[PDB]
Amino acid sequence: MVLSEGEWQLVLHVWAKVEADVAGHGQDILIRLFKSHPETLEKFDRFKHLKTEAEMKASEDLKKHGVTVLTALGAILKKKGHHEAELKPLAQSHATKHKIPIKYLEFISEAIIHVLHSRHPGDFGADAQGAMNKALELFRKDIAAKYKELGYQG
Repeated sequence: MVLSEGEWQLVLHVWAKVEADVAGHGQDILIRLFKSHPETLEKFDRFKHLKTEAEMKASEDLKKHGVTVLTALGAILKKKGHHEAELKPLAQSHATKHKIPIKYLEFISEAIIHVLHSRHPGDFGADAQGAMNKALELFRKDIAAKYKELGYQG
């Protein structure tokens, strides 16, 4: 898995758009995730109370967590596939007591692609989508590598 420099620039260009409204993109992404995969809600102590889309839209926890997730992801994306010791740790929040399975990272990757296309169709066409798919694949591989190194089940 490798992105060209041109593909990394597509990823970073749309990420700048994300960064202009991180809370809105984070909300849209988690709502899409939980509507697509309502079974994933059970793994999250801070989200178990949220059943309906209305409840999700009004949740400060969900908005906060969206920002945390995108910020953690963004820091990885901006490394452009390179690995730095300082980013070795696995992000961890009080939202869940569990190590989240890798498959859920596949689920959220689908949601990210959907939401970016929804909000930014002009600048998120097939080329940018392919690039983001590759970047998110590398992201998931990185996380799986961390779980292996630390002894966590993914």
